Amino acid sequence: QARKLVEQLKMEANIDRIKVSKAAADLMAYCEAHAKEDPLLTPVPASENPFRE
Amino acid sequence: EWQPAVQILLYSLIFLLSVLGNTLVITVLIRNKRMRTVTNIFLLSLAVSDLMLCLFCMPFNLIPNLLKDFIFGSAVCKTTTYFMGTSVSVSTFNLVAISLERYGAICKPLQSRVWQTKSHALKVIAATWCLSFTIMTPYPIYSNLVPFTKNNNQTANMCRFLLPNDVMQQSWHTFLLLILFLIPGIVMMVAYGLISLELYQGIKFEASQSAANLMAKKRVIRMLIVIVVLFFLCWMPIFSANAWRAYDTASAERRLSGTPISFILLLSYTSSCVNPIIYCFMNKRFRLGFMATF
Amino acid sequence: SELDQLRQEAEQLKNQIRDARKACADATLSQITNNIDPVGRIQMRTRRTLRGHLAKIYAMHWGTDSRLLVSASQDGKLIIWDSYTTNKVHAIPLRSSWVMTCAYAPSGNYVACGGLDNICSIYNLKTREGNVRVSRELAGHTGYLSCCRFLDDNQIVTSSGDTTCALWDIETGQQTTTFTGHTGDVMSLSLAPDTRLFVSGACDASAKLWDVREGMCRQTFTGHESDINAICFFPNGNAFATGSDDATCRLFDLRADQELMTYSHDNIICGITSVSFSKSGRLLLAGYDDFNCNVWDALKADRAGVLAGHDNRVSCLGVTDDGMAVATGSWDSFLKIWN
Amino acid sequence: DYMGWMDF
Amino acid sequence: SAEDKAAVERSKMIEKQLQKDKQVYRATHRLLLLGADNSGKSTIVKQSGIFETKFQVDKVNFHMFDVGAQRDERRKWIQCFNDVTAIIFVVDSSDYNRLQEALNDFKSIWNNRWLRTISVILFLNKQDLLAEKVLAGKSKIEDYFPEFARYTTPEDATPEPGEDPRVTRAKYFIRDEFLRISTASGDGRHYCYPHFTCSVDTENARRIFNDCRDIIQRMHLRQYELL
Repeated sequence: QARKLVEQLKMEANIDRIKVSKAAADLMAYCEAHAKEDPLLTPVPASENPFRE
Repeated sequence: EWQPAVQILLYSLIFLLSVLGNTLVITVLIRNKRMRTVTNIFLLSLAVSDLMLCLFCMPFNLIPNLLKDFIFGSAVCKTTTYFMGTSVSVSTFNLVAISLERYGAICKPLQSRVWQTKSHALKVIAATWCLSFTIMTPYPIYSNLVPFTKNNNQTANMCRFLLPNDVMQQSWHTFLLLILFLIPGIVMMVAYGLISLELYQGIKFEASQSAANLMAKKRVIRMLIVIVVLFFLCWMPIFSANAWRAYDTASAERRLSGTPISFILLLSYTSSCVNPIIYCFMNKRFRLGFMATF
Repeated sequence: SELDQLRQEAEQLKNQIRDARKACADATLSQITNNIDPVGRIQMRTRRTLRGHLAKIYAMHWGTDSRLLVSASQDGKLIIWDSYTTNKVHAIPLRSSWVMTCAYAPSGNYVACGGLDNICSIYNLKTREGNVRVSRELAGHTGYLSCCRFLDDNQIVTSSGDTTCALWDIETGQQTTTFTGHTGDVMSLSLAPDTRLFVSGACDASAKLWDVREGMCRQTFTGHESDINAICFFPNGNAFATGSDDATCRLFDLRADQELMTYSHDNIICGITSVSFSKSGRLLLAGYDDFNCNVWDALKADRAGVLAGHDNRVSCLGVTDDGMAVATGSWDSFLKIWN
Repeated sequence: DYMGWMDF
Repeated sequence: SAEDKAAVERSKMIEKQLQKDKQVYRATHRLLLLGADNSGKSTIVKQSGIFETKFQVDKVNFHMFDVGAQRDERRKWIQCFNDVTAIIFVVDSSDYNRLQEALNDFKSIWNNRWLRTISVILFLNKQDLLAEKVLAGKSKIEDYFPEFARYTTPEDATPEPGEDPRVTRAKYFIRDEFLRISTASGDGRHYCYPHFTCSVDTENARRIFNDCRDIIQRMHLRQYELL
């Protein structure tokens, strides 16, 4: 019944929340920890790009 | 003679206008890959053909006819005359292809999409080019820089096509007149005439049943008739001259040598200026790319 | 009871959530990532163009192996491409041409597609005879399949041109769960890499996060002004990018419960048609109208580059799990591979 | 003299 | 290489199957059959989702797609039918109260930024019911559209001999409403082809063929028109 909307919205009010500063730190650290492994962020050469070769 | 000044002027003018026109068409069709439609791909092939016709034919005809001697060598005779005959062959077959595209597009509109995608365009272009290079092979083989000497005791040369038997030379010019004028001319008459019948039947049916669309159609019918009439005016003089030179050689040469054939060929190359105007600079969907390109 | 109670509770809860979001904006992402190295120009080239789709491509998906590429066009073909070679591995003739979505199983043994037929059709590639056949028709959605994604060879999550998402057991051909809280047509899905959550962008300008197992919407992100036509998970699973016909992209983080960043420029009136992330998450890629893909620094909100090889709307845009290449479909027949 | 013309 | 040769052999077997489906795809013209529930859309060509019907005229194949079972919001699936040959919008001319919702539907189908390139064939269906409902006098179309009380049959009218003048007035008034929409916007880029149909009309296949021919013809003259 339409009350299940209120049930959902109050359930969303009860969800766990984390500060935007820590979510930023999470994304920024993931970016740093994986910048090495990201051929599009910095090219891997034709010796290893299976598309160029 | 007073005629050299007007020859030089009208050649220089048609050469400039043909170089500008065809190179503008080329640059607009290669810089705007969105404009490389099937039709525009044929127009690019035609513009290249007409540029090649201008750049080869006009200098190495005007210059020898002004100097009354072929100052260049037998290799230049063979090379030029090959590229001339080739660019005539391709230009004519491209005009035929555009006639048959427009016939499909307007007179069989729904079936047309099945048989004119880019692949068919490129296959037909390659076919007409390669066929033209094959059937023009007699020119480099049997064209020879036959020597003579003018009354100034100058040694001189003339680039002339002398297929071994005169009877085979007549077979050849009858074949070229047929395959490279009369059949092309019949096909263009059939195509643009049926298109014109279709469009006028549409007009009369609407007059029985938009005014701007009726004007657009009468403008198209006019432009198509201008294509047919200017194709006949461009090419019937040269090919009749060559057929006369084949059958009654000395009688043709005695009358058409010099100024007459020079202007007959000037008409034949005027085709190379007329064609990119009508097929490109009159089109809306090309003007809207020329102002967009460099 | 009465809406003069119920929707007033809803109103004050929505005010309480908007406050709980606002109070979390201790700093905007740009205030932090201004310290981070500007990625500059990301020049990228078409290393392959995949030609052979007869008709506008509408969806495309990489297999896990980063080599086989399913691609769905409005002819009714799924073409499986050996992206390394341009060789077509399979061309599945589809029972209905108007295919709007396709997916490749993480195993590579199955492909799924569907569309305006309201059927999800699961094709088996492992067969002993070598002939691709329908394995199941998942029927029971009430509008066009807009996105499908495999949880596993036996589980697939689906979204439709209806209010609902659903999760299907393929073998039994039935819904194991329906996700219903979306008001508008659910337009795009993406799975979290853990395969335990998924996020659903809808035509009501909201995104909803679903517990695949529980069926409840855990979070509802609403800060868009138009259809969330595309959605993609950030590779860590804690944020997701949301392309919309607002001509903006926005990055929503589950733990922030809020939009961290918005990607827009006044030169972009064109809506965003597909989004994906590079393996690091450092590049956000967005497909657009005006026939371009723009590559965004997801941290800087900077246009690192554009991919401009297309002459019609960029229909689908996906990045291999290894990050090695970016595939870009169009409403051109052409499928162009970039890196 | 010079009687003649190239075919095209 | 032994495997990559079998790979290329398969690739070329696939390409030479795709060419055979390419020929069928280009021969099959495709159509979008729109219209409200009262429209007789299924009855136009006499021969749980999208319904596809197929017919031929003069060896030209037409596929026609009825987008049934969709949640009442065309906008996010009509983008699929971008660059079909024509939309076919069928209106029940007799349901004067539904006729405004059909007229707003036509307005949406006309102005929608995905269909401005492609033309709407407009079968004003149920013309027998339209005739009967006018001639019954029982429901005054003037009430729903008071401009009808100041509309007179156009000079370009060609009624079938024996239709009452006020039946022709109703016909051509409805047509002029759809042409009002068709003329207010888009009138250069795409065209509306109004036609009058009954569910007994066995000629509608020919009408679709003729209008698809005209559409494709104009779409080609758009390339060759001067200036």
